[PDB]
Amino acid sequence: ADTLERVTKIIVDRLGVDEADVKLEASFKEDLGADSLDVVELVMELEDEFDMEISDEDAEKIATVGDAVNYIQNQQ
Repeated sequence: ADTLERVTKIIVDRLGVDEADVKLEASFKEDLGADSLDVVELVMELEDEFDMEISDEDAEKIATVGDAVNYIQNQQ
């Protein structure tokens, strides 16, 4: 609930560009054209929002940025 919307504000406001590029099924690089840095970089600020241990290996090896969102619900 607050997690998704929270991450959505972080992802969208960041990799969303015009509020739409954000996509869980997207690899955050070839789908909505995103830089691997800003991508996992946005998931790092995300780990600080809900206090998580997402490292650069998470957002990168994670099934998808969305899984990162699912990663937060797994801690709640």
